[PDB]
Amino acid sequence: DTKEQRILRYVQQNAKPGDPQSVLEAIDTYCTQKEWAMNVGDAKGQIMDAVIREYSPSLVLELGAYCGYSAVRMARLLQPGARLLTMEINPDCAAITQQMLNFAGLQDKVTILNGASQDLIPQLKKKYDVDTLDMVFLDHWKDRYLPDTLLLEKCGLLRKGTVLLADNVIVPGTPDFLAYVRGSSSFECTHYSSYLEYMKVVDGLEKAIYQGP
Ligand SMILES: O=C(NCCCCc1cc2ccncc2s1)c1cc(-c2ccc(F)cc2)cc(O)c1O
Ligand SMILES: [Cl-]
Ligand SMILES: [Cl-]
Ligand SMILES: [Mg+2]
Repeated sequence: DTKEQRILRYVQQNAKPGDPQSVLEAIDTYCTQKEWAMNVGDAKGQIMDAVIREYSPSLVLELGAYCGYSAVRMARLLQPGARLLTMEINPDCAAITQQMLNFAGLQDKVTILNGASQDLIPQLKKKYDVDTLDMVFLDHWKDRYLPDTLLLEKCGLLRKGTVLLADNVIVPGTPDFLAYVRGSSSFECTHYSSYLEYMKVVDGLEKAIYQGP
């Protein structure tokens, strides 16, 4: 089996069904004690939580689900009726994410879209009945952060106040995205310095709030 399957099984055997906090703990324990994996982790997760609680978004888009750690993190804090759409290119990971959300009891809040962001973003309005997004979590290929931000704007999916929150802007890093949003009058940006998941290595989140054209 794969590392991702082992993380899912560990959750199934060491967390409580329907308890998202126990799911997060189990993943963080496994990834600390057994095998590193690219979940956002607890250090950066705490900053995500604070952001989610500040904005109480009704409709969140996530690029890059992986095993569902960030989707569980965000969905557990959503208000009733609020929704998360998460896009995952790897079908094995899409299936693990679905099972992770099922175990956590969050499946009614989250729709896991298996496919590439550059193919799926243009379908959001018509296919998934999206008007505009309240928040976007970027956690996919680091060289896609900038092109997908520009694609989101092109598609009319951003509104005044839409919050972009971007993982890994330091490690592995997303230099073009950071330079673009930080230099654009269409974004108000804040950096939240933290640590790479499960490591004593500096990383951070970028929050970039869209201001309109
Ligand atoms: O690559 C990372 N994350 C993206 C995986 C790409 C998955 C995709 C999902 C999807 C959905 C839709 N369209 C297209 C795509 S492409 C990543 C890597 C590290 C890291 C840090 C230090 C290391 F030494 C080694 C890895 C840490 C992280 O937190 C990451 O998130
Ligand atoms: Cl994650
Ligand atoms: Cl961590
Ligand atoms: Mg990441």
